[PDB]
Amino acid sequence: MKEFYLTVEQIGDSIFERYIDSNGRERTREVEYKPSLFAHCPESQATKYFDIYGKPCTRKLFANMRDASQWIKRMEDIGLEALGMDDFKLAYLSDTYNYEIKYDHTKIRVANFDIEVTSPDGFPEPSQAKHPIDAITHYDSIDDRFYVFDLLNSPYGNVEEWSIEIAAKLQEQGGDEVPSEIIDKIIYMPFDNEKELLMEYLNFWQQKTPVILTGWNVESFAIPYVYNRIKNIFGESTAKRLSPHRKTRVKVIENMYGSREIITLFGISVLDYIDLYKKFSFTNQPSYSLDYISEFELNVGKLKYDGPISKLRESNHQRYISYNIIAVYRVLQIDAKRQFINLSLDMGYYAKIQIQSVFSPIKTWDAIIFNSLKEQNKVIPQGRSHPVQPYPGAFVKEPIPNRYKYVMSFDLTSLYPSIIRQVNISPETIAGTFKVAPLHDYINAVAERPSDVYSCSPNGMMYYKDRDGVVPTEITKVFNQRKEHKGYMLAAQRNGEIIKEALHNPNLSVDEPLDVDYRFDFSDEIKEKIKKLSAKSLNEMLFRAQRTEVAGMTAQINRKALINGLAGALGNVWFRYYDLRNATAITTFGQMALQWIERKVNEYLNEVCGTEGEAFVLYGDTDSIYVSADKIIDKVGESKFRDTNHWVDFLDKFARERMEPAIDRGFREMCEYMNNKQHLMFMDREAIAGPPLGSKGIGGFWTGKKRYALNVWDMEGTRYAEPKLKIMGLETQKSSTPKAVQKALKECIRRMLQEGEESLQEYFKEFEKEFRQLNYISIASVSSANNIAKYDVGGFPGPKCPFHIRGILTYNRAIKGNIDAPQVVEGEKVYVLPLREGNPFGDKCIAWPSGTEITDLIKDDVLHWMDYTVLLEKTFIKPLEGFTSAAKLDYEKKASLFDMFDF
DNA sequence: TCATGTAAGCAGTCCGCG
DNA sequence: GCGGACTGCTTAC
Ligand SMILES: Cc1cn([C@H]2C[C@H](O)[C@@H](COP(=O)(O)OP(=O)(O)OP(=O)(O)O)O2)c(=O)[nH]c1=O
Ligand SMILES: [Ca+2]
Ligand SMILES: [Ca+2]
Ligand SMILES: [Ca+2]
Ligand SMILES: [Ca+2]
Ligand SMILES: [Ca+2]
Ligand SMILES: [Ca+2]
Repeated sequence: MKEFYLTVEQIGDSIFERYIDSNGRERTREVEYKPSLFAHCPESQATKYFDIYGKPCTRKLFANMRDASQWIKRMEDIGLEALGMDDFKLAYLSDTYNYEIKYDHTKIRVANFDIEVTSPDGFPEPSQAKHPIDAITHYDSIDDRFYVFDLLNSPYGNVEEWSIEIAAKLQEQGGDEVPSEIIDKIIYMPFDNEKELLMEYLNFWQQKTPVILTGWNVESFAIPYVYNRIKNIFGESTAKRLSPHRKTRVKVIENMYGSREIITLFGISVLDYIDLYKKFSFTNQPSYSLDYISEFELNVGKLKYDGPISKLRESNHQRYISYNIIAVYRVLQIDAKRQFINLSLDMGYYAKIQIQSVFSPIKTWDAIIFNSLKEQNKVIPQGRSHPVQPYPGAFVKEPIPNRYKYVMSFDLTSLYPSIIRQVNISPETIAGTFKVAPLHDYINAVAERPSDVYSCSPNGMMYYKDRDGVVPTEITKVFNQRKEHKGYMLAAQRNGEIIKEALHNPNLSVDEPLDVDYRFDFSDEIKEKIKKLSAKSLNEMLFRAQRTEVAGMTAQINRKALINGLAGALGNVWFRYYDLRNATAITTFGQMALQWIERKVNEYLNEVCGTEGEAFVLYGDTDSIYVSADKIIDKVGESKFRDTNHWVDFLDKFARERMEPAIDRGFREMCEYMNNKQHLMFMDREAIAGPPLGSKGIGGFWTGKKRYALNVWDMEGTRYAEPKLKIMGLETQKSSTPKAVQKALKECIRRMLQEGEESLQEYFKEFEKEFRQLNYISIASVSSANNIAKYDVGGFPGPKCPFHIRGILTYNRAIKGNIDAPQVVEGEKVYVLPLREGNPFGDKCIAWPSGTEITDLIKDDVLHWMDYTVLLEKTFIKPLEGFTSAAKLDYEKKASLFDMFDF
C-alpha cells in the first residue's frame, strides 16, 4: 500500500513525522530536512525555476531550516523578495508525498475522551488543576474499545466499583441505560489512588498514541486539565509524555475573571468536536452543551441526575461513571451521523496539510496552490503584509414589503467560484486594466465593450483568455467534487419524499427494508416494491435515506465553503495571494450579473405576457432572483387548475422550458460583452411557492432585505410530500429568539401563508391566553456575552452596558457567596429574562449560562418576578406586528361598525 | 467567539425634546 | 414616548 503521513512537526532543525509505512504499520522518524527557498536572478542565467509571472529564479538549498529562516530575515533587511514555501513542514509533506494521497482511515488512531473532576469549590480550572481526576473514558478507534479509568478513593469520598450489569439496565429499573451495542466494548479499570490511575493512563497513552484527538470541549477543558494535573503531581517532564515527541507549548489567556490555558501537544492533531461542529454543521445553536447538541442531533434525552454535579460521584458513583461513558459515546454517535472526522481527513490529505489546519481555508488553499505550482516547477511569491481595507461586496435589491401570492426563485450555481472560472481570475492571469464606466452602464448594456482581446470584470480588470490560472484550475477540482456530493444529497432527498408518500398507505406485512443505494434516484422497480412495504420497513428506509442525505450535505456544503473560502481569501491580508483587484473583480461581476439578469427576466416575461414595463422580479440577493408568478398564473387562469400539484407542475415546466433558456441566452450575451473565457453563469430554478389551491393563504411575504417567508412546494427538483416553509432572516430563524416563541411565530407564519387571516387570529388569541404557562427556559431570550468586564463597575452596569450584560451582572450579584453556582463564561451564550419593577435582584433583567436550569437558590425568585408582559411584547408581538403589517394582515380583529351587532 | 469575504436587519443605550 | 446616532449581535449571501 502507498505510504501516508499521520502528523508532522518542526522542532528546531528537525522534522518529526508520524506515518503509515508500506506494510500498514505506524512508524515515526526524525528528519534533518534540507529546505529550499528562491531569489530572482538575471534573465541571462539558465534555470528550471520561474516565479508565477515567468521571471527566473535561483534555488537556494539550505543546510538546515534555521539557516533558511535567517536568510529570509537578511533578504527582508536587504529589501529583496525571498520566494518559496516558508512553512517548512508543508514543503516537507510536498517533497515526501509527491503523489495524490490515498489514505486508509482504519490505520489512523482516532481517540475520543472526556474526564470527570469533582470540585466542591466551583468550576475546576484547568490552569490550576487542584482537584483529583476521578474518571477518564477514552475510546480508541483502532481497538474499538472504551477504556474506563475509575478512581475509587478520593479526598472527596471513597466509593465502590462501577457495575456494568446495573449500567446496562433501563433507567426505569434503576440502571443507567448504557447502550447495549457498547456494553461488550467497555474495558473497566478501577484504581485505589489517583497517582496509579494517571501513571497507568500515561502508559496506556504510550501504547495507543492518538493521531487525531477529539471529544467535547477537550481543547479547553480535558486536555489542559489532564496536562496540568499530571504536571502538579509528577512534574512537567511527565506531563510532556502526552506528546509523542515530548514537546508542548502552553499558551495562557489572561482575563479579569480568571486565566485559562491551551496546550499544544506536538505530534498530535487535536480536533475538538465542538470546533468541528461549529465550523462544519452550519447551525447556530443557543447552547453548546453536549446534552443540548445530542438532543438536537440524535433526539436522545438529557442525561438526568439528582443534585449538583459536585455531589454526583459521592451520592451516585454508579451513574457518575455510566454518564462519563455515555458522553464519550454521544460524540461518536453525532460523528457517525455528521461525518466531520471523515471530512477533516479527506480535506487534510487533499491539501497536504496538518489535519488541524482544516480549520483555516487560508492555510488549506496556500498548500493546495503551492503543490499545484511546484508540479510545474513554479516558485510561490513571498507573503507580504497589507493594511486592512474595506471593499464592496454583493448587491441586494430593496423589496416592496407586501404579501406575494405566487413566487418562483432562481439561483446561480456556485457563484463566486464560477465567476473565478468564467473570468479566469488568478494572481498570474492579470493582463491589464480598462477604464470603467458606472456599473449601471454595464447592467444596461450601454457602456462600450471593455475588451475584444481579454476577459473582463466591470471593476476594470482584464485577464488572459488563453492561459490556465492556478486559482481557476484548483478551484474547479474541488467544485467538481462538491457537485458530485450535492447530486448524492439531492437524490437522497428526493428518495426520502418517495418514502414519505408511500407512508400514507403502508402495508400490513412482515418484511425488510430494501437493500439500495440512496445516493441514486430510485428505479421504477424499487418504487413499485416500496408501494408494497410495511410501515416498519418504510420507516427504517426513511431513516437510512435521511442519514444518506446528511452525509451528502456534510460533503457538499463544506466543499462549497472551501471554494467560497478562496474567493474571500483574496480579500484577507494574511493570504499569500491577497489582491483587492481580484477580490473586487469577483464581487463587482456578481453585482452586474444579478442586475443584468433582473433586466433580462423582466424583459422576457413582459414579452411573453404581452405587456411592457411590469416588474416581475420582486427581490434578489447576491445571485438569486424572486419572480412574482401571479401574472403567469392569471394569464392561464386559476380555475384551469385541478389541484395545487397541477399549478406547481405548470410553473415547473414554465421555468425549465421557457424561462431557463431565456436566462441562458441573457447570460451568454453578458459573457460575450465581457469577452470571458468560459460561460459558467448557470441560473437554475430553486423554489416554487404559493398558497394551497382554494385556500385563503397568502403564499408568501417580504418585510425587507434578508427578511421573508414562502410556502414552498418544490425546491431544486424535490417535490415535497407536504409543503415546507422557507423562512429567511425572520425571528423564527434566529438563535436569540426564545424556543417557544420561534415555534409560535413559525405557526403564525404557517397559518398566514397556508390558511389566511382568520386562522392566524385564532392561533394568536390562544397563544396570548396560554403563554404564561410555558416553561421559563422556553420563553427566555439568548445572547452571546462578550466583553463582560468592560461594563462591570463594582458589580453594577457601566455606561452603554448592553441588556444581556446587565443581566449577567444582576446574576453575579445574586450568586455572590454561593460556591456551587455556575459562573457565566466570557464569550459563551446566556439565557435572558426581563424582571418586574421592585424585584429583589435590584434590576430589570437576569441572565444565566444557556442550556442550563438557573441555580435552585435563585430560581424561585426568577419565576416569581419574570416579566411576562414584557417578554410577550418584545419577543412575540413586536416581530409578529412586523410580519403582518408587511403582509397587510391583522393578528387581532380590529374594531368596526359590525361591533354594534350581536354575532 | 481561533479559523474566507461583505450586506444588512433589529434590540438596546443615550440623548433630545417647552 | 419616539426618533437618530451609536454599539452589539445575528443572519443572508
Ligand atoms: C452561503 C455563503 C455564500 N457566500 C458567497 C459566495 C457564494 O458564491 C455567494 C452566493 O451564495 P450562495 O448562493 O448561497 O452559494 P453558492 O452560489 O456559492 O452555491 P450554490 O448556490 O450552488 O449552493 O455568496 C459566502 O462567502 N459565504 C457563505 O457562507
Ligand atoms: Ca461530565
Ligand atoms: Ca447560488
Ligand atoms: Ca403501500
Ligand atoms: Ca443564493
Ligand atoms: Ca441551484
Ligand atoms: Ca431565593
